[PDB]
Amino acid sequence: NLVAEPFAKLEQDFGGSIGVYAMDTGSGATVSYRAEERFPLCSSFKGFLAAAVLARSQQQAGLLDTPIRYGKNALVPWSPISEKYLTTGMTVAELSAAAVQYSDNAAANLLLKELGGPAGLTAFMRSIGDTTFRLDRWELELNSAIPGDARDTSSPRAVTESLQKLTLGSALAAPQRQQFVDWLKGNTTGNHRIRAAVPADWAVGDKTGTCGVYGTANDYAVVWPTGRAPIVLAVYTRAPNHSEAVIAAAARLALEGLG
Ligand SMILES: O=C(O)C[C@@H]1CC[C@H](NC(=O)Cc2cccs2)B(O)O1
Ligand SMILES: [Li+]
Ligand code: NA
Ligand code: NA
Repeated sequence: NLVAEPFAKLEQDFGGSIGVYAMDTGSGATVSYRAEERFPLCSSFKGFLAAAVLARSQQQAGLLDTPIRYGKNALVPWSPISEKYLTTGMTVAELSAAAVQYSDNAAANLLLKELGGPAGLTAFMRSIGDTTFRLDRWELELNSAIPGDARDTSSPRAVTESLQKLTLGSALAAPQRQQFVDWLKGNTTGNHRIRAAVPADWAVGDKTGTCGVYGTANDYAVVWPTGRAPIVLAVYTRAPNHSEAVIAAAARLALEGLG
């Protein structure tokens, strides 16, 4: 009751639903609020998309430097990086950086095609032990965030657990893990979310998502505090059936409550 209460109040003022899961990888302590409920992934799937690309780079030499030629037909709104390199194309690594750090939509669709679609990414997440994640559609359709629709959703706990496995754990080898960590560390889209909740001399890598309904948005992150083990956490919202401030505030409560 007591730990739930500040989250329940934040949710009440916000008007919709919030879900939080945070793990201290040193002590094993956790903070949980609606952590097993489903929320739309929105663009936050693009982080796991990059990790799946990296997994394939353990088995296919040269994958990351492979150029992908694409034309104008592959572009969709919010593709700031892939619209600039239309003449030269981009490599798999370049598309992955663009998808993680700018949430580039065309880059995300191109990488999904490479992995065999939403079904292929979902299969990768199953292979690391995530039985909750599901991606069903492409950009932009996956952003619809229809209340009660399980398509293109996961839970805060499953997101955090998979993020931990892929950045700190055993689901990727060190060179791939370090590349994923570096892409998350350089993200440009998260400066009002979990990053707004952390002390300044701590380091953060994160991936955001923002869906097609105001009030449906999210962020997950690995946080490296000074002098203690990393923290992994995820904060997701669903519009009532503003968002950035709520995500930051929930992240603050998590870091403050966490053992
Ligand atoms: O990383 C996110 O926080 C931003 C990212 C943008 C692409 C995807 N969103 C859409 O295309 C609609 C949009 C909302 C806000 C800007 S564009 B996504 O779900 O989220
Ligand atoms: Li600072
Ligand atoms: Na965890
Ligand atoms: Na790993």
